[PDB]
Amino acid sequence: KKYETPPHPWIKERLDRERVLMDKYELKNKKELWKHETQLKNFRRRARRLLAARGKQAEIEREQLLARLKRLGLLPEDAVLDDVLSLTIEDILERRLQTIVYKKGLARTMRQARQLIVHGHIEVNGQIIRSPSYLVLKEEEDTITYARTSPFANPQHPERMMIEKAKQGGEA
Amino acid sequence: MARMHARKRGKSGSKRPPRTAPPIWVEYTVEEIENLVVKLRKEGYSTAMIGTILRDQYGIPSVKLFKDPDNPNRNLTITRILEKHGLAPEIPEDLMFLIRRAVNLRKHLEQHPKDLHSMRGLQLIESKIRRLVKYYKRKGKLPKNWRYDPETAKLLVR
Amino acid sequence: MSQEWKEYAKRVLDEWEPKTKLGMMVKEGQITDIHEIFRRGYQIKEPEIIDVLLPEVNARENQEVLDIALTVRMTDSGRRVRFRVLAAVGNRDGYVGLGIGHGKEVGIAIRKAINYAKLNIIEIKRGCGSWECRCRRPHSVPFAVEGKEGSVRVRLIPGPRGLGLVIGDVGKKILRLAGVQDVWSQTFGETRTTVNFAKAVFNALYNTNRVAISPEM
Amino acid sequence: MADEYLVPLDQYLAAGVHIGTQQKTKDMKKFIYRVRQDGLYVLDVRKTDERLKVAGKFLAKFEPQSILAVSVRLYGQKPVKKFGEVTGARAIPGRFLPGTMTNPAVKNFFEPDVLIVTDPRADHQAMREAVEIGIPIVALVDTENLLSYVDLAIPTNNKGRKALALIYWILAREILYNRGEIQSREDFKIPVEEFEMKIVRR
Amino acid sequence: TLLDPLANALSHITNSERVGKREVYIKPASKLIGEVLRVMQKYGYIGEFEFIDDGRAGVYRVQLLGRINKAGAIKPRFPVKVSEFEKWEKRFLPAFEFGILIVSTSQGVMSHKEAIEKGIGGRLIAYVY
RNA sequence: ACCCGGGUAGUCCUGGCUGUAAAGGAUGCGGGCUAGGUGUCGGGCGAGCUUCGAGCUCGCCCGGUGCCGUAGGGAAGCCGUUAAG
RNA sequence: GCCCGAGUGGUGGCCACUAUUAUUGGGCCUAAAGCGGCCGUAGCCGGGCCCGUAAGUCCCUGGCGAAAUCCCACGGCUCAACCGU
Repeated sequence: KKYETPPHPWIKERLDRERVLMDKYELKNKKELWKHETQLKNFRRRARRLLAARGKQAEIEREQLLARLKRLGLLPEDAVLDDVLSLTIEDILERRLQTIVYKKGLARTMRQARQLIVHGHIEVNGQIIRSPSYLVLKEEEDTITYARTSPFANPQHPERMMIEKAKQGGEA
Repeated sequence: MARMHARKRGKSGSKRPPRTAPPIWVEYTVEEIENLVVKLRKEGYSTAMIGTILRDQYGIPSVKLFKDPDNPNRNLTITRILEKHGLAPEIPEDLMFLIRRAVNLRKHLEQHPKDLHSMRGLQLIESKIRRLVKYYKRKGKLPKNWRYDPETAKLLVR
Repeated sequence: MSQEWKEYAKRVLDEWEPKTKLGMMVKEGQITDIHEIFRRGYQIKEPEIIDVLLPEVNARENQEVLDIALTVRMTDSGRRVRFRVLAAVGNRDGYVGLGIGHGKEVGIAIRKAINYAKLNIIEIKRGCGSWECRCRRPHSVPFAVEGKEGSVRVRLIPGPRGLGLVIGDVGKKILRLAGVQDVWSQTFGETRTTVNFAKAVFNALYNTNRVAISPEM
Repeated sequence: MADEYLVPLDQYLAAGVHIGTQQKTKDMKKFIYRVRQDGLYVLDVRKTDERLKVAGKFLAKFEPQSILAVSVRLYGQKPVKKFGEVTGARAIPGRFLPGTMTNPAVKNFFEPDVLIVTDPRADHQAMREAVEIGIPIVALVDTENLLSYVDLAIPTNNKGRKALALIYWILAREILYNRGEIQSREDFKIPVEEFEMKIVRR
Repeated sequence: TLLDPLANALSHITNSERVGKREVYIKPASKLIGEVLRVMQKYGYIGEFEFIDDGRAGVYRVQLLGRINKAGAIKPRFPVKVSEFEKWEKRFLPAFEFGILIVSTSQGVMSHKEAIEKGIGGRLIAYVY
C-alpha cells in the first residue's frame, strides 16, 4: 500500500511531533506526513539490509540506492549507507514541491503555495502540475518558472506584490 | 565412573595401573608366561581368576602390556593366548558365567515359589543375558539362528 | 547557559559540609571527573558530590518521575496509605541513576526518590564503533545485553543510526536519559510491573560495563 | 618475607599462638601446620612471622589515624584498648554500633582507613559494613574462621589472653617500626602485661 | 553414558570460567576437544594446555586467562550453508566483532571468521565468545 | 455422631482376582561440570589407646543416609555436590 | 474539545500482539502439568585412536524451477497508482 500508523495511534508523543510538523509544512491531512515517513522507512530498511549482507553480493544493489538519494538530493556527497539512516521525516518534507516553491521565492509563504500549483500558477519543466507532494529532484530544481500564467504575463499583477513583501525562502 | 543400575549406589572406583609398558624388575619370557596360563586353564579356573592368580603370584598386572609386542596385530592376553591353542570356550566367559548362574535360580524358585525378590532377579539377570546375546550375534561368538529361552539355557549348561 | 553552570555547583559549594572523605575531595575540586569516581568504586554516600559534577548548562541533569503508586498497610482501626515513586536521573551524555522511594506524603517521596537516584548513578558505555563503522559517535550500546528483574527479560541490541530507541515507553524514558540513541528492545515476561521493568532496563544499562570484550583486550 | 629468628620464633611458640581448636575448612588448610591426635589443630609458626611483617607495612602505609580495632570478645577488648592507645585510632564498642561507617547522622561517626577484627565469627557486623564502604581488611583468623571477604590475613590464635596480648603488642611494635619511632628489632618500651587481662572483680 | 564429550568439556570450561578458578581439568579427552581447544588457542581465547594421555584417557589441563564469556556446542549440530551463515551469525554470537562460531569444514576446522575468509561451510560443531 | 456397652463382614492362612492412593521428596531417568561446614551409617587406609576384639578415638579417602550454607536459581517459601545451578 | 477525514463506525472471519503452541522461543516442588516403579522392542541419541568409500555435508560448474505479483534501477503516462525496459 502506501501508509503506516504506529501500533497505537492516540499516543501523545507521536501526536505532538505531527501537529508541530503539521503547521510547519502546512499539510492538508496527516496521510501526507505518513507518505514520507513510509517512504523514508523503505530506504532505511533496504540500506540497512544491504550493508549487513556478505560484501560479495553484487554491490550494484548499493550503488543503485545511493544513486537515487543523490539525484533526489537528500544525500549530498557522503559515501556510507549509514548517513541514509541519518535522514528524518523533516528532510523528506524539505524535498517536496510545496516546500521548494516557497524557498526559491516563487511564493510569499507555503500556505499561498498551496493555492498556486492547483490552479496552474507554477510551471515545472514544460508541464504544469496539480500534486504538491511532487518529488523534486536536484537537477529538477533549476526549472521552476512562469509562461502562460497569472503571476507572470505582465508587471501589474498584485501577485507579484504579495511575493515581494516577504522575500524569505528556506526550510518550511 | 558409576552406574547405579538396578541400584542408586555409586559404583566402586577400583582403577588400573597407569603403566603403559611393563615392569622389568618383574621378568618373564613370552614362552614362560604362555605356560603359566595353560597350566591354570587346565585346573578349571577361568580367565579373570587366571589373571588374578598370575597378578597375586607372578606379579604381572595385565598380560597385554607384558606380551605385546610379540605379534603386534593387537594385544596378547589370556584368552587370545588360549584360542591359538584351542583351549577357549566357544561361549564367551561373560555370557557363560551369566547363564550358568541363572539356571541355579530357577531351581530355587521351583521349590519355593512365594518369592518376590528371588522372582525379580530372574527377571534382572535374563535381561542382561538378552543384551549380551544380542550384540554377540552381530559380533559373532553365537550364531544368528539362536534365540534365548529357559529350556535353551538348561541345554547349554548340561 | 555558559558560566551559570559552576555557579549552581559553587552555590551548593557555599554551604555543603562533607560527611565523607569522598564528599570532601570532591568539595575541594579534586578528581573533578565523575568517571574517576566510578573506576575506583568509591562510595557515592553524598547526594551533592553529583550536584558538583552536573551544572545548569552542558549535560542538563534530566530529573524525571515515572510512576507514583499508592499502597497501604492496615493498622488498628486504620488504613495507612503511603506512596512509592520511581524517578530517573540522567544526562543524555552517558550517565544515569534509577531511583525509587517510599513515603506517607507525595511531595516528600518525589524528593526522597530524587535523592535515592543520585547514589545509584551509573555509566552506560555507548557503542563507539557503532553497529557497522565507528563513523562518528556512539549511537548504541556496544553489545547486546539482557536485563533480569523478577519476571522481566530485556534485550538491548545494537542498531542502525536513526533507528532510535525501539522499546516500550517506560524504558524509552530511561534510555533517553542514558544517551542511547538507537537500540532494538526484545522484552520478555510481565512488564506491567513498571518498577522492575525499569529496574530491568537500568540493570541492563548497568551491565554494559560489566561485559568484558576484545577491543579492551 | 624475613627468616624466623628469636625474638620472632620463641615469642609466638611461647604464647599459645600455635594452639588452634576444632574444625578445618578447605581455604584455611594452607596455614594449618599439623594435626594432633585429638582434633586440635596447630598453625604454622613461620606463616605468622611472615603474615605479621607485611602487616606492619600495610598499616604503616595508611598513616593517617583512622585504623579501627573493634572486638566482640571480653578477653580481647583489653589488648585492643591498649593497642589503640599506642597507635592513635580506635573504635571501642562491644558491638560496632552499626552506622559507624554507613551512617553519619550517628553521634559516634568515624570514617576509617583500615580495620582490624579479632574474630571474623563474632565481628561479622564490622565485616558487613566493610564490604559496602570499600575498606581493605586485615585480621586474626582461626582454624574455624573463613576468609570470605577477608582479603589479608594474620593466622594466629585469638581464643586466649596470652596470645590476645602478644599480637596486638608485637603489631603495635611493627607499625611503629615501619613509620619510624620504636623498632620491631628493639625491645618494646611498653610491657606486655597491660595487654594481658585479669579478673579480680566483675 | 556420556555423549557430546566435547560439550561436556566445553560446558565445564565455561562453568569453570564463571567461577574464576585458575586452570581446568577435563577427564574425558579427544581430537574434537583437542582440535577445538587448538583452534580456541589459535584465536587466543585460552592460555596453554597440556594433555597427558593416561592408559585410561586423555586429560586436558587448561590455563584460563579470563577472556571467555560463553562457548557452547550445537545440539543437533545443524548443517549450515555459507549463505545461511549470516542468520546463524546474528543468532548465536554476541556481535559482528567476535566470529567464533566454530563450524567443522572441508578445509579442516575453523572459527566463523576463519571460515568466511576461506569461503566454505557445513554442519555446526560449537561456539566460543 | 463425636463418648460408652455389645457386634457381622474383614482383619490371619492358602490359592486366585482386582490395580487404586497426598503410591510425596507433590521433585522421570543417565552423564559431566559448579565454596563449604557438620552429624551420621557401612567399607578402605596411617596412628594412639587396648579388655589384644578396629573395642575407644584423630584424619584422608570411597559408597550411602540428614541438617546448615557460598556462588547461582526461584515469585517467594525455599533449593543450593542427595540442584529446583 | 480530541482524532481522522470522503470517509468514519458496527457485526463477523483470519493474522499479529500470544515465547497462550515454544525451530527461533514455554513449562511441569508448592501456580496447569512426572506416569506409583521398572524393563526392554521400534525410534532418537553415542568414549578414543587409524585406514577406505564420499551416502549426508560443504565447494564449483552445468541442465532447470513459465509469465505475472514482490524488491531495486532507468524510462513512459501532468503526477502516482499502472505500464515498458
